[PDB]
Amino acid sequence: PETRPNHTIYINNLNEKIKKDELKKSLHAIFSRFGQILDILVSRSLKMRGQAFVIFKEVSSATNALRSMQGFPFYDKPMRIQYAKTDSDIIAKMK
RNA sequence: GGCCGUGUGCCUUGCGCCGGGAAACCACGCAAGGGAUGGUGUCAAAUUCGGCGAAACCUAAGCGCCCGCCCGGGCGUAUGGCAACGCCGAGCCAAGCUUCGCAGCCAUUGCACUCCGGCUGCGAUGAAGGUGUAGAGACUAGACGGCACCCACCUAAGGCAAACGCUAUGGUGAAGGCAUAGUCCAGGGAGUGGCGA
Ligand SMILES: [K+]
Ligand SMILES: [K+]
Ligand SMILES: [K+]
Ligand SMILES: [K+]
Ligand SMILES: [K+]
Ligand SMILES: [K+]
Ligand SMILES: [Mg+2]
Ligand SMILES: [Mg+2]
Ligand SMILES: [Mg+2]
Ligand SMILES: [Mg+2]
Ligand SMILES: [Mg+2]
Ligand SMILES: [Mg+2]
Ligand SMILES: [Mg+2]
Ligand SMILES: [Mg+2]
Ligand SMILES: [Mg+2]
Ligand SMILES: [Mg+2]
Ligand SMILES: [Mg+2]
Ligand SMILES: [Mg+2]
Repeated sequence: PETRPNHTIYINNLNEKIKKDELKKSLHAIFSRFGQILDILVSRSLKMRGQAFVIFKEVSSATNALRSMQGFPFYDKPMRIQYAKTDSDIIAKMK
């Protein structure tokens, strides 16, 4: 079910009524204690809606977030988590 | 209401002729004429403040000329006017179109890094157009207007076709809304008084 580890995590199955500006705040409290968040990519577009990308400094931050926050009911919806299949544009330039 | 004339707008035609266009054919200049100008639905709101320009036409203060000079007059003239109409600067506005948020139904389970799915609904912005521009003015409706679409003719870039060729998203179907069709309210027909020459 889970692919190979990454700096960023893929999140799906979310309530699409919430705005772009509001949803970025909710993640900066629950996941910020698992490790410091560099940047959050969220879009409401048809291809990118109900999806979020959370960038950590180290892999261990996301690996525990994968287990401890698995199936977390978010806005009355079961939140799924997978690893991102590609590195971020800011992350890849540092590696 | 009719007939003639001047001006300005208009189309047809002929001429010129550069500019746009792939072509049809638009745009520009002028002369002459008035034979010819497609259809249904749609939307009715803003309708303000200020500025620039105008032909014929009406008139003759100044000036010029003349009546041999003066007293008078005459003759020309707009630089005075009316006004068909050409327009700028700002504000504003129905529906349709561009974009932009905010709700509402509807689809959607989607791996990004640059924004971006459909609608009906409000609320806003942007472009076109309208208003400003009626006899001082107030209303009402359509259209000769904004929008959508249809019909005829003409072209064929692009797309289609192996091919004679097919096809509008491109042209033609005038202007009049500086009040058009109407209803009151002017003005004149019809008086008195300024200002003016
Ligand atoms: K006439
Ligand atoms: K030419
Ligand atoms: K204007
Ligand atoms: K008008
Ligand atoms: K062709
Ligand atoms: K057409
Ligand atoms: Mg005629
Ligand atoms: Mg009204
Ligand atoms: Mg004298
Ligand atoms: Mg004299
Ligand atoms: Mg005269
Ligand atoms: Mg004059
Ligand atoms: Mg005015
Ligand atoms: Mg008129
Ligand atoms: Mg008008
Ligand atoms: Mg008039
Ligand atoms: Mg009338
Ligand atoms: Mg009188």
